[PDB]
Amino acid sequence: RDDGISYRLQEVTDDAVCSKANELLQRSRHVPNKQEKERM
Amino acid sequence: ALQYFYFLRNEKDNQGESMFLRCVSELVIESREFDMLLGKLEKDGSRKPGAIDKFTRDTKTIINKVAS
Repeated sequence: RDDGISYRLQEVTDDAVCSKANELLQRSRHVPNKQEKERM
Repeated sequence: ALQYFYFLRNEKDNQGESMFLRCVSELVIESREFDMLLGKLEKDGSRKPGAIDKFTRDTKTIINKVAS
């Protein structure tokens, strides 16, 4: 909000990327302008 | 020169050395700069990702062989 950190967390990111892909694919359903749907 | 040599990623030397490796090595050394290419370290131990990081996700082995 404001490296070693994410490393430690994985010890004791991919989920955010999957969330982003879910968001983009979902948003593609509502896109009226087609080229934007292809972009998404 | 980086982005170019990156195309050689599949090119192996006569010793089985990925030409990419050497070429990039001579690259770093000759160029005499790593900070911009491979990054900088922040005081709290966060490694500020540098140029090479944009091309590969496996920065570990790369920097390692460079250090060798």
